[PDB]
Amino acid sequence: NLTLNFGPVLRLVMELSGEMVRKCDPHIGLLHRGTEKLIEYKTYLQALPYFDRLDYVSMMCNEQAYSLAVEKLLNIRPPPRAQWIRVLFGEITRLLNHIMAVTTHALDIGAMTPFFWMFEEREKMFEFYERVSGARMHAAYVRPGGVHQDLPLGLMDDIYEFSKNFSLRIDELEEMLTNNRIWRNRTVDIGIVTAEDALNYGFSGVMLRGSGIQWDLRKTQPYDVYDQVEFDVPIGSRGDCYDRYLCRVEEMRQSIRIISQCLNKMPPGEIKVDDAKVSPPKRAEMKTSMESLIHHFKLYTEGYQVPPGATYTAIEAPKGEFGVYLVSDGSSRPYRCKIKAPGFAHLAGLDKMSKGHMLADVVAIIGTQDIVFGEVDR
Amino acid sequence: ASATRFIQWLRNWASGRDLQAKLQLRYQEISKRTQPPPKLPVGPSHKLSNNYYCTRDGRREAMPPSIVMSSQEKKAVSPAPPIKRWELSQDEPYL
Amino acid sequence: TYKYVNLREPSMDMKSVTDRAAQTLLWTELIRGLGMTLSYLFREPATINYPFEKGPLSPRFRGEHALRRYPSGEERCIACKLCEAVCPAQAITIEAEPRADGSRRTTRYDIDMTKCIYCGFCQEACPVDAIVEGPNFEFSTETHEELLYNKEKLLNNGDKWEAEIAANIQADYLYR
Amino acid sequence: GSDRSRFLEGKRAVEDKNIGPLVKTIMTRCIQCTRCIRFASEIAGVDDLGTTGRGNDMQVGTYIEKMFMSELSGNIIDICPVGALTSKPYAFTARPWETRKTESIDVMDAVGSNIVVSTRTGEVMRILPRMHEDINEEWISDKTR
Amino acid sequence: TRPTVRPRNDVAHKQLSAFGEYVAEILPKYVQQVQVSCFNELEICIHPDGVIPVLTFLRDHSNAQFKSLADLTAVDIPTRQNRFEIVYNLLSLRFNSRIRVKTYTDELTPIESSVPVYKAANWYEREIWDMFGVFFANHPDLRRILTDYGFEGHPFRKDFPLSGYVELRYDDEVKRVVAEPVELAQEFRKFDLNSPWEAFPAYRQPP
Amino acid sequence: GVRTSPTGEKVTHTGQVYDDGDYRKVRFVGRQKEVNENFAIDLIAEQPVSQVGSRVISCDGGGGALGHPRVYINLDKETKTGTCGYCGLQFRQQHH
Amino acid sequence: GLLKKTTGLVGLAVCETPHERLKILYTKILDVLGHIPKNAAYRKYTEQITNEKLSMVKAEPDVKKLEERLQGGQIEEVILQAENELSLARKMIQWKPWEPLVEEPPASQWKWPI
Amino acid sequence: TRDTQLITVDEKLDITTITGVPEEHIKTRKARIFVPARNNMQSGVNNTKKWKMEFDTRERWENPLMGWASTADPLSNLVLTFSTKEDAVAFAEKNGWSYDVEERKVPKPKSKSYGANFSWNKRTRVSTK
Amino acid sequence: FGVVFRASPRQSDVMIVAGTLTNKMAPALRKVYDQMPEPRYVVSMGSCANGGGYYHYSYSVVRGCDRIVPVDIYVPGCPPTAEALLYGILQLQKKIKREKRLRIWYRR
Amino acid sequence: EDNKQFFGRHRWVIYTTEMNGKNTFWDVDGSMVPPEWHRWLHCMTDDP
Amino acid sequence: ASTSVKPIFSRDMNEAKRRVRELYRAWYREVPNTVHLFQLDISVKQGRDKVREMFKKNAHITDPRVVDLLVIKGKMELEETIKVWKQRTHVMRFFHETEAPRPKDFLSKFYVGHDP
Ligand code: SF4
Ligand code: SF4
Ligand code: SF4
Ligand code: SF4
Ligand code: SF4
Ligand SMILES: [K+]
Ligand SMILES: [Zn+2]
Repeated sequence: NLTLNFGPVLRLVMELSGEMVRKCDPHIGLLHRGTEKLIEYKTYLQALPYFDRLDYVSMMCNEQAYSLAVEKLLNIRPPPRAQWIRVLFGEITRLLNHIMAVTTHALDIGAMTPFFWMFEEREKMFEFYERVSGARMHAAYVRPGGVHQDLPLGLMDDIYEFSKNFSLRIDELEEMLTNNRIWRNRTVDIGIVTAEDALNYGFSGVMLRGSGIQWDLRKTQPYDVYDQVEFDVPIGSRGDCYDRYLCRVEEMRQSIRIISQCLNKMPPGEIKVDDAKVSPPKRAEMKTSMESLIHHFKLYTEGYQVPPGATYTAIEAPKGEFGVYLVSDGSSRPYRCKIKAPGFAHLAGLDKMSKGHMLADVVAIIGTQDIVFGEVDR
Repeated sequence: ASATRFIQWLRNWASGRDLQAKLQLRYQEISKRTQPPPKLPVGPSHKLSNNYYCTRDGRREAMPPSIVMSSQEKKAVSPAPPIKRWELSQDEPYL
Repeated sequence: TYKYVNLREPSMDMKSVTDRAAQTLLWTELIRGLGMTLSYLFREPATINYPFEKGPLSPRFRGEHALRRYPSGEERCIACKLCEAVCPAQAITIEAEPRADGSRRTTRYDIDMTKCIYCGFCQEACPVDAIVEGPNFEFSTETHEELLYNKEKLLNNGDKWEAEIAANIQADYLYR
Repeated sequence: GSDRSRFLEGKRAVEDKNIGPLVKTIMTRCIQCTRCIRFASEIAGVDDLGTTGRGNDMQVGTYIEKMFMSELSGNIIDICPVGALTSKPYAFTARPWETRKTESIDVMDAVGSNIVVSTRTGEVMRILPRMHEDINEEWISDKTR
Repeated sequence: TRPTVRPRNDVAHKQLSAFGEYVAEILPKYVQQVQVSCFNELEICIHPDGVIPVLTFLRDHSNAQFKSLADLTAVDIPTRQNRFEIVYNLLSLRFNSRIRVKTYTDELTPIESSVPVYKAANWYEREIWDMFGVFFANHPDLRRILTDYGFEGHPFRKDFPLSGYVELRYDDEVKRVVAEPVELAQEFRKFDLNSPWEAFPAYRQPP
Repeated sequence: GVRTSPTGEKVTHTGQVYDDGDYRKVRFVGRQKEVNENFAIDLIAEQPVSQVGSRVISCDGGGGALGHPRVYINLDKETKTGTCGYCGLQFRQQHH
Repeated sequence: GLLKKTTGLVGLAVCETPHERLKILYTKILDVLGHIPKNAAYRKYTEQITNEKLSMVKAEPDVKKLEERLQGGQIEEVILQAENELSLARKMIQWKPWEPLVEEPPASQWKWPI
Repeated sequence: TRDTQLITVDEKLDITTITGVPEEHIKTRKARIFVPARNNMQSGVNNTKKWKMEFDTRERWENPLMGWASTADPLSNLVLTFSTKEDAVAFAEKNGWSYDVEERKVPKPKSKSYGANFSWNKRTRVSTK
Repeated sequence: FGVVFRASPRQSDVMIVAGTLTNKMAPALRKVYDQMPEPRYVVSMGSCANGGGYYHYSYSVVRGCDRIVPVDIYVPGCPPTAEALLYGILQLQKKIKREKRLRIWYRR
Repeated sequence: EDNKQFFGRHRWVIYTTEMNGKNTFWDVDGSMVPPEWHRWLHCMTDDP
Repeated sequence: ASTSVKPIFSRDMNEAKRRVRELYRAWYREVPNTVHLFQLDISVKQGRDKVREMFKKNAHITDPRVVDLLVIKGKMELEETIKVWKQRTHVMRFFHETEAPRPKDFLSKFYVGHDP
């Protein structure tokens, strides 16, 4: 059979018997940087910015997974207002990821116009990131204990004005794709996954929900205040690219439904745990009180010690189930930090999902899995 | 927002929707770039009495794992009760 | 709760079946897509006229590191090395010794702007508001060596951007 | 200790004493532990340190312009818990976490004191004692330091 | 309740302790230790010969149904005779629970491949091989996955240096990218951060 | 202030200058040497000594939360002044 | 008692005779368990939970009400789990996990922190 | 009583050829196994409880451009931790490194008495409190 | 500005290196650079490409793309804003405006 | 300024034709904005 | 029981040597195809001597388990060359063409630096 090393951050080694794909062999590592080994020379706070850079489309949801894991080993609890902020920006991050996933999935198969309409919406959401943290993408805003700073005055009004119009933007996206017969032909009955193969291959997220499996960690193993909001979990019927495209488009609508509740049920209070052996004190009280200066000095040089133990903590990240197997030895620096990227198992099933399909279908199947190689390789 | 009436009619008809009510460009409905100073609150631990740290020390209440078995009539059990079935949404069951 | 996305049963009456025959033969839903692109042709584009117009930012923006002074002209930094300890990229290098008048002052303060991840931890750790990230984001160079800042380059930045740096810190220090 | 302060008053401040070119004194940081007093009297044999005053105004020093020069004086830097007594030659040069520790031996005399040599980016920053019950315990002479 | 302390869930601690005993009674041949953490996670520690028996039981039994392999990784501890600790993290959609299964090995003793039980283990085991050097027997396709071709050593071992042993560069004479011993313009600076005062007396070890 | 070496190269506030025969000076040919002209040691020497009427005075650097950690300075010695360890300002007791 | 058009799970076909299929499988499981030693805990537990699921099938002629009793999702899922238990039982005979522990771990194999 | 068949290997456990370390850093290095000495500026003893293994120091020079501290030794920062001395020597032997072992130095018990401060006829009577 | 969104390697005038260059990726980068028809310029975007950034001390990262290919412009930031990369591109335009190829050939 | 324009186009700067002895009629540059105006032009404040 | 361990492939050195020789034959017959596919500038004789040198280094191993691993890595390194997963840079890294010779005698090491 003819063999092609398509290469370049993905190198695909495929053997093709004419038009059919007889085997797909993904060669990865072109973006391996040794993240997990570097985290072992950092304090728990110094390793926080690494997680913004794993799945760089869903930055603030990787912080939350790491923050949930550390807060679990510390045995502390973030304050209620911080949790509501961490859900508000978890759903805003979920709009950022699904626009990128859907529109770059459609741009790789020809439809270039929806990319430009929706990247004007991403630009506006990048201002919400920049107004709270000061950075458009790698905010490092979610931390063990809560969030770094409180929302600036007037941001929630600007989130409301944006959310008020977004549902119309999705509708225009669906006027170009959902019923277009060319789009359906590229995505219907392509990459069919059985509900039993998906579980045994390690799939999670819309890779499960597209095949009819009723599973969403936000509802079954909730974290923060996801059990105080109302939303629906889209479910597929045929387990193909088209059903999975409808699940992400419908999850963008259920995020607007969650955001509308976070804006109305946002409580008052503080935004980081009121324990100054974990979260740094205020600068005003760091410059007047002796204990607050001692604790500021030690938290930013040694860091807080985490009791010995190991934990596996996971969230429903935009691309699936994202978790970390964090191991502590009782010091300020983690011993081992394994990262479970949902796209690592999804891309390992590309060979299975591309059996009996054309070469041009492998493009669609890679798109439907929503692969970002920052997390796959780490 | 400066589109003439005719072009507004043409754009609305082409898309089938009322675009002027949900413009994707921001004009004046946005917050002022200068805002009054805030006064943020303080947490529950900002007290002058009845506030000893040994009564709210989360890290010191963590314990090492408990050993249930170690090599150095009973009714069957499962890790947890079986998960309850999900219910169709009355909001919009079918898309 | 959950909802089905693609579980509809299409009707098989003659009118419905003829509706899908007209759609197949007369390309109705394809021409519905041409109309949407036509509407965008008559919408005002979102492009701004850079470099004469700039994208909005906020007082919390994190740009070019810089070293500040007190209103008297004395340097704020007292060589505590907290920023050097917290920098996740190890982009900061410091050396200090007693000054001629006995003050605790640095003799080296370098930031490698190619190791730096522009994270802001250096300005959170500083107890005296000495090292800050300013609002300047247009400082690209033509060689790699121009991005290795030393204490002279960082003090020049502070004197150069103090008017804007002070106003930003005035606008945000109540949230810190 | 706790993690916050409920102290709402003004703080005490004390004037510094000059006791030679080796030990720098910033006595507002003293916590009146009396380790330096007990060391200078029992280990060193110089009864020049003491407590003057009473109550919250109690101070540690010489009470006169006297220099605590001895072949063992530098050791009060290590036993002082706080930054009240710090090495003057070492002042402001390095922080403890950035130093690499090399466990070596002394050669300034024939006793063979066990020392720790602190380096930092390829430069020797200071010399500290290293416990050895049979040679030097946890003391070194000023010349070795 | 205490606003700053994570609440305890004693119900889930009693249910996971019952199931841990339940598993150890059914596989005495393999289970060496079962422990439940203070934040309600269950760990089954097994002899390395029981990787296939124990995992198959947990996937297929009617009261376990751990049908999803959340993750599989290794941890390196140089002070043990068997350095490498292999960790399986599993999920159960039927009972909405998670469980952790751990075994051990060393540089030279192989472990049985889990691909027959979980097709998800195919790539995870290559990653453990590539980064730790643990050989998995009967693997359909075992080879480096993350490191560069021709890479020597296993970078996640605790004794492998952070910056490696060689670095790449373009040489104009030979018109290709070459590998050379690593010299750093600025050496990585090592900070000794640990405080000399005990932090947690609950975890103190016997002297 | 900035004073130039015999070879014409300026001296920084830390005292740095390349000797005459140091090859490293070639980096400045067709270029310049970045030197900050505002020597902090000179600027803080121009500030007047503040007269106070108490044994102990407090300094926070000015601006409240925008200054430096608040420290208390003892003014019992008339031979010298009280100097702030953070900002370098000086304080003196009024004739007692 | 109307038959369902789809199970909702891709690759899982509807079964027209759920009651007959389950009785066969459960009986087959109980017959395979007879070859396992009497005292082995796997036999005692699996018989305990197989019989009560077999008694629920033989006392509930309605499929929808049977699923509520079994609590295993679709009746096709309960059939699939029976086939997995049957395969597991056939494998426990060859493994014999009821024997004593093969080997003890080294002295400090499970100590943490080191 | 394992089911798998076992073989006999009566040889020294040596892995120098499969760890991938260049021979330059196996034969010319000298590991040092020791218990870190207590930092003399503090009274804490919590950093003197585990055995460490470090390698021998090598050249550090100055970067011509900035003045940073350059190095060519890939083992300059490598530190390993061990629960006991026997486990540290085991790791060095199988990796082929030459090592020196220094016995743990534990402070000897001391005889303390607050009443000795006020002795009637002995030399331990202090003169100040 | 005239800067097309996407161009093939053989129809392109500038290479923008945006991300971390690993040791497994470096040979592919040099190959693409050698096949670019001249004149050709390289823009280094971000801390990773400039000097390695957050992964500088990693075993699998090339410390700066400028030791694999020549670089004309360095754009700092992690990541640089989209308005900071645009400023760098317009700074490459002015650099090309200062070229004097013909005025140096005429004086040979 | 022109507040009828949509946010982002409501403030612009027409650069000088000469700055620090450099001819900037054609060679404009975004770093020619001094810090005091750099804050107003980027909408970090409403006060010129 | 301490010396009783599980094997990888070979139960004794005699079976291990069989795998070593089969691997050597595989490498010996591939050099002409490698020197041709990658358009190397070395000769086939130089290629076949490098294989000989690599095998010679590990000729003092007496542990069958260790020998099995060396063969496993050799077969992995071989599959990369046959299938052209490597590139010309990777193949030529066995030769060190851009590294200046480093002296082996005491005096030369004394003149240049401090390393032994
Ligand atoms: S922004 Fe972050 S990475 Fe950059 S110098 Fe400051 S602390 Fe270091
Ligand atoms: S934290 Fe601030 S005062 Fe301390 S060394 Fe850094 S810049 Fe100077
Ligand atoms: S040893 Fe230090 S803290 Fe103790 S009394 Fe002497 S100066 Fe004060
Ligand atoms: S380091 Fe210690 S002695 Fe120095 S000021 Fe802080 S608490 Fe006081
Ligand atoms: S955003 Fe930062 S971490 Fe990510 S590739 Fe760019 S420079 Fe590297
Ligand atoms: K001291
Ligand atoms: Zn001051």
